[PDB]
Amino acid sequence: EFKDVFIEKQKGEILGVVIVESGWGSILPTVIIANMMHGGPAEKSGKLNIGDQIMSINGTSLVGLPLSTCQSIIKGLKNQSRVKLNIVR
Repeated sequence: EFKDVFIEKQKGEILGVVIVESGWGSILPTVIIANMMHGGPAEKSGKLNIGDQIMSINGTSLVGLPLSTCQSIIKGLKNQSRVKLNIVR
């Protein structure tokens, strides 16, 4: 279940999602929203719910890249105003 997650926030604010190197036995390993601000941008959209296997952010495929890359993407999503990240359900 692909999901065009759109996380809108104020410039200078991070999405609020914490994904980890998904290594379970399902889908293509990439990332796992292990955590997510209870009410933050991620929860605001009402789409991403801790445990979502994100696939890409604003056109940035998280597949094949380690956690360091993904984290940097989330951290760099502070002053975007919105996040077009397609996750996997």
